[PDB]
Amino acid sequence: SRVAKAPVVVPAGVDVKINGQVITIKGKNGELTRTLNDAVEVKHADNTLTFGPRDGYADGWAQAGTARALLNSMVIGVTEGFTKKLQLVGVGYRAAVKGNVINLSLGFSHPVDHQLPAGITAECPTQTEIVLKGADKQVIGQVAADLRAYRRPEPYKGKGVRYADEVVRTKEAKKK
Amino acid sequence: AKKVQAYVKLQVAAGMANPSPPVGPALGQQGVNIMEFCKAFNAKTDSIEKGLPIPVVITVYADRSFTFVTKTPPAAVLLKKAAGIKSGSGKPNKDKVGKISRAQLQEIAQTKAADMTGADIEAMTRSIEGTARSMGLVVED
Amino acid sequence: ALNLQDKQAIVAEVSEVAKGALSAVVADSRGVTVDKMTELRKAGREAGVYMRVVRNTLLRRAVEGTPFECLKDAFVGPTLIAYSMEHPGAAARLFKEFAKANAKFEVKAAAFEGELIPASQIDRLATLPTYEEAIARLMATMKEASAGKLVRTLAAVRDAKEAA
Amino acid sequence: MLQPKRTKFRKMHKGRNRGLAQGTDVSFGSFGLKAVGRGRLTARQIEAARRAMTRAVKRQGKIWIRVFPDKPITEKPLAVRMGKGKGNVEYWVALIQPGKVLYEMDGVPEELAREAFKLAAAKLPIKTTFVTKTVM
Amino acid sequence: MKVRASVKKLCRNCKIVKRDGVIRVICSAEPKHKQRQG
Amino acid sequence: MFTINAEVRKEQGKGASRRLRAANKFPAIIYGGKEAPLAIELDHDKVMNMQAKAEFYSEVLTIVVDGKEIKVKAQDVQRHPYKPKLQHIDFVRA
Amino acid sequence: DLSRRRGMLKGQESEVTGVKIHAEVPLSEMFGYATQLRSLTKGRASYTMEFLKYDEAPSNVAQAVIEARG
RNA sequence: GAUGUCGGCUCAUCACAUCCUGGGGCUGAAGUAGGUCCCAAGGGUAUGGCUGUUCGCCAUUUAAAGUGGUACGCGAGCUGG
RNA sequence: GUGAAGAGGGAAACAACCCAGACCGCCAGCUAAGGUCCCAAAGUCAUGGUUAAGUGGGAAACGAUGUGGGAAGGCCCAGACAGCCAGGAUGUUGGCUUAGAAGCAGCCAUCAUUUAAAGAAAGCGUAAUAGCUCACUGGUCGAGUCGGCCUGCGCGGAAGAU
Repeated sequence: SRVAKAPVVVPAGVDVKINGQVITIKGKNGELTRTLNDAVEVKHADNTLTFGPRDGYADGWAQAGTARALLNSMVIGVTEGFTKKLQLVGVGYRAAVKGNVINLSLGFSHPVDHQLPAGITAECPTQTEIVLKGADKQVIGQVAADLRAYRRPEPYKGKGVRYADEVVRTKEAKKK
Repeated sequence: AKKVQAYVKLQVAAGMANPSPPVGPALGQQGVNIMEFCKAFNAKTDSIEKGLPIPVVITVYADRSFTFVTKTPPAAVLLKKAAGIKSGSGKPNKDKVGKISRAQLQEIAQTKAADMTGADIEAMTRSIEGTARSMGLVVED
Repeated sequence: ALNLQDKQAIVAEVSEVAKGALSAVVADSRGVTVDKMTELRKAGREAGVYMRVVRNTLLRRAVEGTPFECLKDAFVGPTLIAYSMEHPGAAARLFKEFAKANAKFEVKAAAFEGELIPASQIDRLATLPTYEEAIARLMATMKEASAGKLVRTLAAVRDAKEAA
Repeated sequence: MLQPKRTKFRKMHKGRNRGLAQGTDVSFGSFGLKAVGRGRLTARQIEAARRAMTRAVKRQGKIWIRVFPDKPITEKPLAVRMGKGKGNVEYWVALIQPGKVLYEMDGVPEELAREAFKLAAAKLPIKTTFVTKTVM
Repeated sequence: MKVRASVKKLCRNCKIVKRDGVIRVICSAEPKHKQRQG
Repeated sequence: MFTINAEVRKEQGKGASRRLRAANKFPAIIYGGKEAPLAIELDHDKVMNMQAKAEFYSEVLTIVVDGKEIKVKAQDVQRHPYKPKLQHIDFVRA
Repeated sequence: DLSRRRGMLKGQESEVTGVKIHAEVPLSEMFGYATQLRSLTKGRASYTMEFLKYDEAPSNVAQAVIEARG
C-alpha cells in the first residue's frame, strides 16, 4: 500500500539544499552528500516528491516512489551512515587495509589492490573482518560487491569474500 | 532458527538407570558428559520401576552444561500399555481393535493428570478418547 | 464487512466480560512464548481467575465506543486482559509470576471499581485483609487515593526543589 | 486400441471436416473435456490421453470416452510414383470440430480433475477446455 | 539451469522477473531453478 | 426471487439475432398459454450470472419486459457451444 | 551407499563413539567397497561381512552371458 | 538445336545448429578431470595404409583432425581411376 | 472468372489476383481499386481509443505480477492488504506401517485441549522425533486490496550458406 502515492514526505532531518533538479544533502557525517536526480518527471517542493507525464507510459506516480527512496538513502547517508561488514573465510590471505587502498587475495600471487573511491573508507579489526564505513548506500555496496568479486564463496564448504552472505551454501563431497 | 530452546524431546532406554549401559551408547554419541552423567545417571533413575522406555527432556542453556531430566512415559504409550490390548488397528474403525471401559479411561485420565492439557478431567479423558479411537479402540459400554 | 463470524458474534461476549471485571488488568503480549500463558491457562478455568489475551485493535476501538469499567487509552500495543470478579488478589498474585519472564511493567495499568491502579498502587491492591474487613479497607483506601494523595503529591515534588 | 469389427467399406475419402458439432455437451459424467478447436484425432492419440489421465488421477473414479475413431486413413508407401491406386489403410481417425466433448469423468474433486485434464491437453492436437454437468 | 520455452516454478518460493526482455525464473532455494528465457 | 428485465424484439431470424449476439444481448422467447408467443431480449452478462444458480432453472421467474410483467417458469436453453453464453433461451408462461 | 548396491538394511544401533549399521547385501558388487567407504568418511570407518545365504537376483547379465562362456 | 555425368588435385569462399581456442550458467562439479549449457565466426582444423568409393575400416598424429552451403564450389584449369 | 486471344491502373517487380475492356486526336474536368511525409501525384488532415514492438514489416504448440477494455465477485477503520514485531501451541512425540516413526517414511483415521491461536500438517530439511519455514494467531500499520472470469493489444518460443 503506502509508498506509491504518499511518498513518506522525506523529512528535512538537518539538512536539505535543493536547487530544483540537482540535490545536495548538507549534513555532518559524510558531508555535503549529493545526487543528481534530474527531471526524470520528478518534481520537488522543499523535501517532497511530485509527478509529471513520463514518455509513453504516464505511469501511476511510480518513480516518485523511487525518487523518494534515492533522496532519503542520500539524506540518511549524511545523518546516520553505515556498517558494510564484509568478511573473509579463505585462510586469511592478504587483507592488508591501507587508507584508500585495499590489498586482498584469492591465493593469487600478485597485489590485488583496489583503490576505494573517496567517498568511503575501510579498516579491519582483524584480517578476516572488514568494515567499510561511511556515506552513500549505493557506491559503498558496490565497492563491497566488487571486492567479493575478488572471489565468491566457494560453494561446497565456503572459502571467499563474504558481504551479506550469512547463508553460504554447504554442499558436500561424493554425493549425499 | 530461534535462539535458546524450551521442551527439547528425547526418548530413551529402560536400562539399569543408576548404571548407564543400555542408555550408554545413545548417550555416548551426543556427548553426554561425566557431568551429563551426573544429572541423568546419578539421578531420576533407580527406585523407579522400569517397564517402559523413559522420556528424557532437554533444556538448552549453556556455560557448557545443558541438562537432561527423567519423567513418566506419554499418553499414547500408556494407552498401549494399560489396556491389555494386542497392538493397534490398521484402519481405524474401518478395521478394529478391542473394546475399552470408559472407567479404565478415567483411571488413565487420573495417572496422566499431571501436565496433560484439558482444564477438566472430563476434557482430559476426552483427548485420550480421541487417542483411543485413533488407535481403533472404542471407549465403550 | 468485518472478517470472521466470531468477530461479529463476539461483540456481545467481549462486551459482557469487559463489564464483568471488578478487577481488571491491561497487560502485554509480544515475547511471551507458549508457557507463560499455558501454565495459568489450564488451571484458571477451574481455579476462578481469568486470563485471556484478546484482539487489541478491536478492543481499543470497542472500549472507546463502550465504557468497560471506564478505561481505554493505554491499551495500545499487544494486549492481555487479566480479570477477577473476586476480591483483587487472584488477578494481582498472577502478575509478579508474569514478571519472571518479562517485568513488572507489562501491566500498563489495572482498574478496580473505578479507581486506576498502576504498579505503584498494585502492591496495595495486592495487600488484602480478611474479606468482610477487606472491602471496607479497600473502600477507605480508594476514596483516599482519588483526591487526597493528588493534592498532597503535586505540591510535594515542587517542595523538594524549593527546600534543599 | 479402439478399432471397429468390420466396416462396409475399408478405404474412404478425404472427407470434409467443415462445420460445428451436434455431439456437444457434457452429458454423462459430472465433468469432462470439451474439444474447442478444429482437427483430426487418431485412435492412438485417444489411447495416449485416456491412459495418461487414468494414471494421473489414480482410479476409484473412471473415465467415460465420448469419441470413437471410425475412419480409415491411408499411407502411400515411400518412393511410389504418384497415382497407381489409392494408398493402404494405416490408422484410424476420429473427426473433431468445436464443442465435441472428448472425455467425462466422475467422482473426482475439481482441483485434482483440473490437473488431470491438463495432461491430456498437452497430449493432443487440440485446444481443450474443461466443462461441468448442468441440467436443462 | 536450462533455457526453455516453458518457464514456471520449481521449489514454492521461486520467483519470476522480466529483466532485459525475457522472463527469467530466479530462486533462493536450491539454484537448479535458475531457468531462463521463456 | 429471480428477477430479470427485458425488451421486446423488433427484428427476427439469424441476421438479426447475431447482430444482437455480438452486442451483448441475446434473444429469447416466452411462449405458452393462450397469449401469442412473445419474442424478447435479455442482456447476456445479466442473465448469465444466474445460469449457474440452479434455481434459474427450477424456480418461477419474474419477467418484466417493456415494464409490463409476466411471471414465467423456465424451459430448455441453447448454449454456444464452447464460450460460456446462452445462445438463445426459451421460457414458459405460467 | 549400502542402499545403492541393492543392499537392504536389517537395522541400526548407536555405538560408544559412533554408530553400527547391519544389513543384507549383494555380493557381486563390493570389489570397490572398502575404498569407497574410506572415501565417504575421511578414511575413518570400517566393515566386515560374511555370507548369510542365497536370495533372488534380478540383473540380466549373469543369465545372458552363459552361452559364450560354456 | 546441349546442364560434359562420380572421385582426387589446384584455389577457395561463406554459414553457425562452434571441433578447438576465448567468456559464462548449472551440475548426481572437491581437486582433478568431466557431463551439460548460454555465448562467440576471429584463426586454426593431420599424415599414412588399403580400394575407382565418396565414405569406410585401421595405424599413427594433433589443440582440433567440425558439421553445412556454394551445378551435393567442379574440366573454355588439371585427371579420366 | 480471367489469361490463352487484353492493353492501361494497382498489389516495388509481377500472363491467369484486384480494378478496369484501349476507334482516333487534346498542354480539359470526375472517378474505381489503390493511395495521400519524401524518393512520387494527394492529408506530417480533424476526432477519439490503443501499441513501446521498429510489433507494424514472416510462423505454432506453449509459456508469463507485459499494457488498456469488461461486467460479476470476495475482502472493505469493529482495522483490511501485507510490511515490522511477536506466539506458532496441547495430548502428541497420533495409531498402524515397523528397514526407522519423526506433522513432513507408507497407510488409516483425521480426533481431541487451555486457545486471542497454531493442520494428528502445506514446504524445506535431516540421523529416527531433533533441525527449519509455514498459513493460522496476537500487536503495530492505518487503505484500499485480493482473488477469480470475460477481454482488446503486444512479448519470447524464432537457427543456415555472395
